[PDB]
Amino acid sequence: EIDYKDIATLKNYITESGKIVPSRITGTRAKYQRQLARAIKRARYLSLLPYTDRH
Amino acid sequence: PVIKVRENEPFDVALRRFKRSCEKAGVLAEVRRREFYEKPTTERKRAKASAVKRHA
Amino acid sequence: PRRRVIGQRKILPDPKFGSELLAKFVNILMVDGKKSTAESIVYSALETLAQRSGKSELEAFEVALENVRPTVEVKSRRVGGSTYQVPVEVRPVRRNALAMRWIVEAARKRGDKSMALRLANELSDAAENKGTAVKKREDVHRMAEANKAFA
Amino acid sequence: RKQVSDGVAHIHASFNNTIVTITDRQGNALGWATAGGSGFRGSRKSTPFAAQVAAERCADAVKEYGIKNLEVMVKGPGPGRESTIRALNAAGFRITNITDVTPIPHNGCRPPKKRRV
RNA sequence: AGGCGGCCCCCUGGACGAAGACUGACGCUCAGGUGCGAAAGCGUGGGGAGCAAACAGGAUUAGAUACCCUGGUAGUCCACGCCGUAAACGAUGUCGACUUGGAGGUUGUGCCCUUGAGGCGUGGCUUCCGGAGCUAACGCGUUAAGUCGACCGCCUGGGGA
Repeated sequence: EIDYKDIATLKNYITESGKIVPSRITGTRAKYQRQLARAIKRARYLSLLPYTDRH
Repeated sequence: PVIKVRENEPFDVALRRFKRSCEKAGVLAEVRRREFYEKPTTERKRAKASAVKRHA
Repeated sequence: PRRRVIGQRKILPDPKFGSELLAKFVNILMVDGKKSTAESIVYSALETLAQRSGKSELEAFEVALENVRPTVEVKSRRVGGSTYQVPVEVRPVRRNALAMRWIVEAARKRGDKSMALRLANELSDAAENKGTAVKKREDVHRMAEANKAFA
Repeated sequence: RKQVSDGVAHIHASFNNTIVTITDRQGNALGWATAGGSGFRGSRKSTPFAAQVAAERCADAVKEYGIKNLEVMVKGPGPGRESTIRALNAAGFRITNITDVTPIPHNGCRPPKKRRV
């Protein structure tokens, strides 16, 4: 949410397959969910939240 | 995605879990959005038409 | 029956045997209201049937019937456009009449001298289920199972 | 052949058919069968018991390796992906858990237009 | 306003919550005039996953230059212009003043021991019900389709067009 570095709580916003869970089910402020994506897609290249389990 | 095999567990018990696992999105249902070609005006009113349907 | 529920007529018990379940068979065998000759057709067969049964006469009638009893049948759905057949377990009350009804309809299709030879043989065949009726249930046995998931 | 005891049944359950593939851990597919390659044509290809029979035809010719475990691959809606797994149940298999395998496009290709039928 | 949604920096720009100074009418409207301007397409240099006009193939049909199915050119993505039109709608010109109500949301912000997510004000926008009123009705109805002030815009049967 606030930062990409705490993937531990960021993980509750991701399904087991790496697709970011809808914040609607998770709730969270409307603005707060956006911070999740900012920490996830771009920070992907920092390896924060896994793609899925394929490899 | 790994769908692993445990000890002593029948394949029937997970049978419920098998479809529940991907029903959350639906592999082919979202495949339904790459089968053909759609105008974005469709989704926007798709959002519009679906948005109206979403008002109980 | 769409609004009104219905019952089934309580046919009289057999004058000689005193069995109500056996009553439907004679009525099933009864044609054009010929109760005068209908039960004689039923009465004669088992007397010859008993001779070629060994076990008994009245119980021999049941043994063959269990071979053709309709356990399951198909009731159509016909809703959307494809001829749906949703199976259902039939109450044996109507099941036996189907069992008895089918046996009667098969004797007429035989080359013997008379139904006394034709009916006596079929139930004797039906005792080991080798008449026209027993294969008929087997045919019904696949429509409910080939469409099992389509119930 | 070769004894593996740990295989993989990749179930592709199409709208018209339900095809399941047997493979080993590296992904090197060992076996593969289809619901539509199992009798049913046209309408009947995409039926659950059609997917169930596909599992019957897919579930065989893959234990000939002596497979004793096999992780499973869910795939999409349709008649299969439920009956195929059920038939796989008939053999007495084990499965820990089932995980979604959906590629979720994040706004990729332009969507499809409904069949104006 | 069209139109604007994965993430970060520059800049912008607009917008509203609390006091304190500043100047004093320095205001609203605008012919002409001036900028922008949804989508497609085209011109020109690239790019090029999906695809999908046109166009090829297979099906229905009596017939199907279509719907059903395989392809498919353009194009859709980065750079310069043009074209400046569309159900660009809340079918609701612009600015300033007045007016029962009802009920939510969101967004400032004081207050209240938050004595607890609460209670009590002070603004903005917006969501649903509706007094009056008014309407051909339909309904609108404190964001007025009820009551006033200025400017601009516009219509005079149908078709032809």
